Amino acid sequence: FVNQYLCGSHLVEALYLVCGERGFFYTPKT
Amino acid sequence: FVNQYLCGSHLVEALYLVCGERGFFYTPKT
Amino acid sequence: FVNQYLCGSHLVEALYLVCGERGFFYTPKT
Amino acid sequence: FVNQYLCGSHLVEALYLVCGERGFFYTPKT
Amino acid sequence: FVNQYLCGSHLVEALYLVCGERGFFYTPKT
Amino acid sequence: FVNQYLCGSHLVEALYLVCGERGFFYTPKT
Amino acid sequence: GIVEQCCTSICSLYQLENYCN
Amino acid sequence: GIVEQCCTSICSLYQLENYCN
Amino acid sequence: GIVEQCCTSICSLYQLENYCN
Amino acid sequence: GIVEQCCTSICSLYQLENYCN
Amino acid sequence: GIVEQCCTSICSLYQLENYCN
Amino acid sequence: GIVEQCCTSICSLYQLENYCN
Ligand SMILES: Oc1cccc(O)c1
Ligand SMILES: Oc1cccc(O)c1
Ligand SMILES: Oc1cccc(O)c1
Ligand SMILES: Oc1cccc(O)c1
Ligand SMILES: Oc1cccc(O)c1
Ligand SMILES: Oc1cccc(O)c1
Ligand SMILES: [Cl-]
Ligand SMILES: [Cl-]
Ligand SMILES: [Zn+2]
Ligand SMILES: [Zn+2]
Repeated sequence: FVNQYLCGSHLVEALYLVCGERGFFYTPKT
Repeated sequence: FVNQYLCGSHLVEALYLVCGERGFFYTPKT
Repeated sequence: FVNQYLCGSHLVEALYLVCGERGFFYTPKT
Repeated sequence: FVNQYLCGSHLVEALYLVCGERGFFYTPKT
Repeated sequence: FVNQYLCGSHLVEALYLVCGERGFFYTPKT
Repeated sequence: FVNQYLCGSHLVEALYLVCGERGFFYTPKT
Repeated sequence: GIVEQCCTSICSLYQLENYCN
Repeated sequence: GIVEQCCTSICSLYQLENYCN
Repeated sequence: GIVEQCCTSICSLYQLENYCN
Repeated sequence: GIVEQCCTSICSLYQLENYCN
Repeated sequence: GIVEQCCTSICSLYQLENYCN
Repeated sequence: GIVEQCCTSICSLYQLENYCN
């Protein structure tokens, strides 16, 4: 859905900064 | 190296758009 | 409307990766 | 030699805000 | 709460572009 | 190249995340 | 236009490619 | 607040210039 | 999941760290 | 071209306005 | 990995798709 | 200043917090 799609864009950028070298997994829905 | 730190930030935005519903895994080492 | 304007920001960034070397014209409400 | 590619994604964002409802034209070759 | 949050995220990017040289103070409440 | 200017736009997005409700100051010239 | 088609519903990369030059 | 002022109606670049140093 | 927890309310950086590996 | 114009050096808002419709 | 492959040369979206789960 | 401390070397979130109000 658009609002959540746009929100998820900002989430991954935040994950990138928080997680650093550890990396992260992004699974919006499993 | 800041140059590849910034490149990584752009790569995660691109993964988000290409992977879509499948999500992705982000691990800097390899 | 701010919601539509923020959505627009993200569209031009997606146009930028998809379109590549062909580029694009961006026209808002036509 | 990904420097100009990364610069171009920030240009499109700057174009978006400067042009507003005029919209813009973006062509990266010529 | 989240869409004021997302809006502020874009506000800082516009301030970065318009203010240039000058810099800016960002205060969400006040 | 515009390397410092591009770095700065990433810095501002990270300051936005990190500082939250207290906001921040961005003075590019010093 | 692009706004109407895509701020209303999620557009895939294939649909956005239609707006390329 | 910039948030109160620009989060429901679009603030142009030159209104925003007011919040610069 | 992440979207339901953090697109509905703001997650702090500490909440976000829960998804790092 | 724009990248050659503005990726070598920083374009100002006036130079950027050259590309608006 | 992805950084050494895509930060030295531009990866196409074709190329980024190999990293999607 | 901030560009000097963080544009060649990566600054941690820890470090960036010195620039919060
Ligand atoms: O439908 C949309 C809206 C914004 C960005 C995008 O990639 C798709
Ligand atoms: O009114 C607004 C809201 C968010 C970003 C922006 O450039 C303007
Ligand atoms: O809850 C959220 C959503 C998007 C970005 C963020 O930092 C937090
Ligand atoms: O010369 C530039 C390059 C990228 C963004 C911008 O505002 C100016
Ligand atoms: O090769 C790259 C590097 C960064 C972003 C991107 O879309 C492609
Ligand atoms: O050292 C840096 C430079 C730019 C963004 C950031 O989060 C850290
Ligand atoms: Cl948004
Ligand atoms: Cl960059
Ligand atoms: Zn956004
Ligand atoms: Zn960048």
